[PDB]
Order: sequence, then C-alpha cells, then structure tokens
Amino acid sequence: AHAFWSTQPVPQTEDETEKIVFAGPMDEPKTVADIPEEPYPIASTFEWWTPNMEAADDIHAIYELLRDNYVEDDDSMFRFNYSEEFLQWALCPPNYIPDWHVAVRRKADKKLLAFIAGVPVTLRMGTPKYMKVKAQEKGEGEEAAKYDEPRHICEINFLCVHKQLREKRLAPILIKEATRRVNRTNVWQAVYTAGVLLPTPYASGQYFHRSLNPEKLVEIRFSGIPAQYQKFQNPMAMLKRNYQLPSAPKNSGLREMKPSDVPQVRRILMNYLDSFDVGPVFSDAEISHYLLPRDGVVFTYVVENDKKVTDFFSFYRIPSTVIGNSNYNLLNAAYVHYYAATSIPLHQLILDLLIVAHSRGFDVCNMVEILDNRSFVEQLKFGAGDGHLRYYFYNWAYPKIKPSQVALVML
Ligand SMILES: CCCCCCCCCCCCCC(=O)SCCNC(=O)CCNC(=O)[C@H](O)C(C)(C)COP(=O)(O)OP(=O)(O)OC[C@H]1O[C@@H](n2cnc3c(N)ncnc32)[C@H](O)[C@@H]1OP(=O)(O)O
Ligand SMILES: Cc1nn(C)c(C)c1Cc1nnc(-c2cc(Cl)ccc2OC2CCNCC2)o1
Ligand SMILES: [Mg+2]
Repeated sequence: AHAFWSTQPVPQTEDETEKIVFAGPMDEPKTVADIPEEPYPIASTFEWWTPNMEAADDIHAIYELLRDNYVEDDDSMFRFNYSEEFLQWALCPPNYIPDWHVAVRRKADKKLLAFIAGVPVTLRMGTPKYMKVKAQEKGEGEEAAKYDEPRHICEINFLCVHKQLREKRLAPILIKEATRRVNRTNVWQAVYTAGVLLPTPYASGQYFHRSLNPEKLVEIRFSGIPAQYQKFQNPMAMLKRNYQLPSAPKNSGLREMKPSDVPQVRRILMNYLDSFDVGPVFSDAEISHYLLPRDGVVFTYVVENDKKVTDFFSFYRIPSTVIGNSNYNLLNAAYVHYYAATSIPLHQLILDLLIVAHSRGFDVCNMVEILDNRSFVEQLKFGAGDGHLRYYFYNWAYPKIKPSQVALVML
C-alpha cells in the first residue's frame, strides 16, 4: 500500500506509535562515510539543482512554482501564495545549509519542476513527561532520559511537485536526495508536518480560524452566513457586529519588538517552551531572525512595563490565492507564531494580536491547537476548521502525544 514509506525508518502503524515508550532512533547507526557521495540517479531529461537563496532569480523561480503548485484547501478554492520575502526569511535562518534546499529542473529549459527545503532546528525531543513518570515508578528512568538533550536536526517544509508531474513517483526521489544531503552533514533525524495522513504521526492538531473581515470571507466562500444568522432579519450587519474588534490594543505597555529586546524575549520564550514535550531551542541569533519584525512577513509585539519585557506575541503572514473569484484576488491570513505571557492572561495578550492583525488589514487569524492555543478559543471567537495538521519525525521513535504538548510552530 505504501511503496515508498514502507522502505523508510518511521513507525508503520498507529499502535506501534501506541506501543512505543521511549524516545529514540530507528535506523541502523550509520556514519557519514557510509553515505554515497554522488547524487541519487535521476532520469537524463532532469537535473538536480541547489538554488542560491541569495539570488533574486532563484527565489523567484521557487516563488512561482509554489504560487502555482503548492498546498490547496480540500475544495480547491485557495492555494498558498508565500511571498519572495517570506521564502527568503524561511529558507535562510542563521547557519542554514545551502545544500539542504533541493530542486529538480528540466535540463533543456531549466524549468523548476520540484522542490523540497530543509533548515536547521534545535529540538527537545526526548521522552514525554507522561512516559517518564511511568518509567520512574517501573525502575527505568535512565533509559527514559537517554535522549533528553536538545538535538540539532533537520526541519523539512515546502515539498512541491509541479501539477504536470504529479503521481510519477517524483516526491520519493526528492525525499531520498534530501535525506542523503542531510545525512552527509551527520544529521540523522528530521521533523515535518502535513495536512494529510502518512505513516505515522506522533501528534495531530485541529485547525482554528478567527474571522477579522467577515464581509470578504463570505464573498470568497471561506465562510458562510451560518443558518442561525437567517432568523435574524439582517445577516451581515449581525455578522460584522459579532466579530468587531477594538481599534487599538488594550495593553498600554504594547509596542513592536526591537533588537534590544532579543535577550529578554529569548528568556521568557525558552522558559515557556521548555514546559512542553517537543519544542525548539533558540539562540539569540535565531530569536532575532524569527521574531524581529520584517515588513509583510512577521509581526512581533512585546508588553514592556517599567523597562522589562514580560510578555510578547508574534504572527506571520501567508496570503492565499482565491482560485477563480472576480471581486477578490487574495485572502490575507495571519497565523499565530510564538508567544509568552507572564503578566496577563493569555486571552488578554492574544486579543491584542487580533486587534493589531485587524488594524493592519488581515482578513482572518489562523492557528493549530498546539501550545496553549485552546485556552483562548471561545472567548476570542475562534472556530475549528475542517482539517488537522499532523506532526512527524523521520528516524525517531516517539510515543503518541496530545497537540497541547507540542511547541514547534511550522511556517
Ligand atoms: C535525515 C533527514 C531526513 C529528511 C527527509 C524527511 C522526510 C520528509 C518527508 C516530506 C515532508 C514534506 C512536508 C510538506 O512540505 S507538507 C506539503 C506537501 N506539499 C503539498 O501538499 C503541495 C501540493 N502537492 C504536491 O506538490 C504533491 O502532491 C506532493 C509533492 C505532496 C506529492 O507528489 P505526487 O502527488 O506527485 O506523488 P508522488 O507519486 O510523486 O509520490 C507518492 C508518494 O508521496 C507520498 N506523499 C504524498 N504526499 C506527501 C507528503 N505531504 N509528505 C510526504 N510524502 C507524501 C505518498 O504517500 C506516496 O508514497 P507511498 O505512499 O507510495 O509510500
Ligand atoms: C491553502 C489554504 N489557504 N487557506 C486560507 C486555507 C485554510 C488553506 C488550507 C490550509 N492548509 N494548511 C492550512 C493551515 C490552516 C491553519 Cl488554520 C493553520 C495552519 C495551516 O497550515 C500552516 C502553513 C503551512 N504549513 C503548516 C502550517 O490551511
Ligand atoms: Mg510525481
């Protein structure tokens, strides 16, 4: 049934995942010297290509492939349109490895046909607290804590095959070649997400949406006027009134994050994330890169009281193409990124997120039910969407965990 994922080091079934108790590796311990030095064989009409993320043309090529061929919703109404500036930010974090961005081009015209990206991440991915306490009481704490130390692994995203090339087994060939390039750097684990079911997720979380411009959302059929809104005489006025937001933030200490905030945000974020079972570890340079405001890409606000940053939130932008709508070309979506609250309830901090997003012209705020994102769903008027984001490891045994125990936000 899975001609490719059968040949790979991942759990093969739910309830192998349900069985697993300790974190740890799957494949044979291997060495760099074992890995072929030559690229994986590919048909002679194609060629492997390592884009230069510092070249505007190369970024443009990847931008057009993804604009026309990347992720759609289940009804083919929307497709992500990541910007070139977003792709530059996502694909070139501190100490990125240029060789981990892998593409396939047609040799004759150099047309981009397929792409996959890997970047570094430092991830806590040892045994979950729940399996560790079981282990303690059963005598096995040492084996449980064996892989507690954050690991320098690969995070995979932006897998894409051109629509004209679909179901020709090109995605396996890409994943093989990315794995070879990563393994040649002496890295042996990857983390990735997908909105499809594959063998086998260690966590799954529902999508959630918060309407900011319900007029537009209904016009492009992201949303409907719910049946309940019919035995009111007036549908849309009532819908606007329901989702209306203040014009200005209500926390008085709120301002955009600036470079001098990097150490304190790093500290309050690391203290919050270290509570979850699977989560990233960031250096100052990675906090700067992923959280300092960048126009049209990432937006970050701190609450500063008496010169001390005590809370912050961030969100990132992905516009979606509205596939065949006359009136609207684009859906302008904000996605909740990292945050930390120490002085105010999380609902109060995220309200300010919604207020800034709406003021800056976003149409909806989207998120997955990871981190403590459930604690503000009802009071902030989020709704569950129709789908789940699934979390996976390559070469890592891991128990099934709840999504409220995951702290890795994917872009
Ligand atoms: C140590 C380092 C390791 C690094 C590598 C770690 C692994 C990284 C893994 C990648 C994580 C990516 C994270 C993201 O970016 S998730 C986003 C994925 N991108 C899209 O959804 C964009 C729209 N779709 C496409 O471009 C194509 O449909 C793709 C490229 C998805 C498949 O192309 P196509 O439709 O032309 O099919 P094929 O005949 O060539 O290949 C069929 C095989 O592909 C397996 N397939 C289908 N979808 C996915 C999927 N989303 N992840 C993994 N595998 C997937 C499928 O089960 C089948 O295997 P098997 O069932 O026959 O066994
Ligand atoms: C395309 C498209 N555009 N829109 C607006 C939607 C709801 C889709 C479908 C869709 N596919 N994924 C999501 C998603 C939906 C939500 Cl609510 C939150 C995160 C989502 O995925 C992100 C970005 C890419 N990497 C994983 C995290 O939404
Ligand atoms: Mg294919």
